[PDB]
Amino acid sequence: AEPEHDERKRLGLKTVIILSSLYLLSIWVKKFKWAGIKTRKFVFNPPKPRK
Amino acid sequence: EVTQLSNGIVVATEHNPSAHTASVGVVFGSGAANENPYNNGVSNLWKNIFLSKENSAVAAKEGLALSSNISRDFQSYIVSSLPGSTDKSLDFLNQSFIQQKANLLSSSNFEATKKSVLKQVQDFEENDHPNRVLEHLHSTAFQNTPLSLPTRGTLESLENLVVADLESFANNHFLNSNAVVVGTGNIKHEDLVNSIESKNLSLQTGTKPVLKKKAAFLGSEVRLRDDTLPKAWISLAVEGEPVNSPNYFVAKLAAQIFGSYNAFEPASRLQGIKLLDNIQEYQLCDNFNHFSLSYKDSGLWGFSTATRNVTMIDDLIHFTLKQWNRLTISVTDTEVERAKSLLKLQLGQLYESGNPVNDANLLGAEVLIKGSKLSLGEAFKKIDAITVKDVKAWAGKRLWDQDIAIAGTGQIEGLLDYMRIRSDMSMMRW
Repeated sequence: AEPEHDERKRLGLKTVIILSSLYLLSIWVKKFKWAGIKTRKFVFNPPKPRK
Repeated sequence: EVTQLSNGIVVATEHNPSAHTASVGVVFGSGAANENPYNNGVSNLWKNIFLSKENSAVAAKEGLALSSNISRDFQSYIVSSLPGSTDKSLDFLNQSFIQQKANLLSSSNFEATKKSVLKQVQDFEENDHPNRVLEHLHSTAFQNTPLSLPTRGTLESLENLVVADLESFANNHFLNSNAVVVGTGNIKHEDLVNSIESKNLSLQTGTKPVLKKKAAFLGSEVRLRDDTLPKAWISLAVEGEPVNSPNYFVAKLAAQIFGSYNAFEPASRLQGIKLLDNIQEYQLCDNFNHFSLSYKDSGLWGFSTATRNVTMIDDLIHFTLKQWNRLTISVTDTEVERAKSLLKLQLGQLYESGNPVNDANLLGAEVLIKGSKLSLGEAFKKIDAITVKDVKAWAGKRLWDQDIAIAGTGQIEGLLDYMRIRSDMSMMRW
């Protein structure tokens, strides 16, 4: 019923290791590029009502 | 000729027989970088005290004109007069600024000067956009380091000062080892030295405070958005060269390559600047200019721009940064040849103008760092020696894939995020 049994399970190990480290590397790159917005700081000083 | 003697205080003089005026001044090696965030603005207050009504009146009665200049690295106090009365300026400078400071620091005078300076700084912070944008660019580039303190002083800190802060600063920084006595115009070096020697003209002992932290550059941005203004003002820069760097003149020439542009003057639309080929079609900007500013510890190389096209800001920034990218890889010889003569004329007017006050400020600020003044002729040969390889070598180091500093105000909603601008510093096709 499954003559592809052995090759499927060894191509899977190759795909999982490649994809699991790609998935982790993407989190570092996502955080590196989002680093300028994560720590962005706002301040509020009410403008004068003269105008 | 420029003549400098270390006898007494360091005395520098540049003689010009043609001039009909003479300037005598004192330049101090302290500036707005020598103060802290709690007494920020003490230098400006000292300047406005020297320029107060009573001091200026007593000066102008004798026929003298007073100038004061505050910067990052020096403070200049200049007395200008006719050539025959150059000795009187030294007497006024001794009697007023140096020997006694009790009269200038009275209660009423201090309160009036403080209220005038507060009004000036308040007007500046709201109604002068291109210059306060550059001030915020400095404040964000060198944050938590001495060079980022604004020269005029903040509104909040200027209130807390009292006369005690002023006298403390005068005790700490107005010293013989920190001062240069400068003479410009129709005066002779020998006469100036003799006139100083006749009086004492001793300032103080020495040993000014040494700063614990040296200025550093941080890639950062500040956005002060205001939708009630008609334009957007933007200043962008990278780290440049300090004074006494081997690449100082290469920096000024690379700045001169792109130059300045005004959309409403007919002539400046025909300049050999290739950048205009991208700007002119859609009227992206009203004006821009390029700068290479140098200080004792670091510098700034970049541009500043103003525009009413609030929907096409990113195109302007993109095209400008692509013109900057061209420097590293494909600068051409004709560009450098035009830049040499444009720079020589640019430097020529700066150092050879009629007004001696500019010469006095430049000579005093120069001898306080170099120890001597470079001549006009020797300046040209270094300018003429610049080649394409030197420009490429400098640009590959100072602006290729480097951090930037940005400061903008107005309708800056069209101004994209930091990273999108930061990625424009490389081509990715090379």
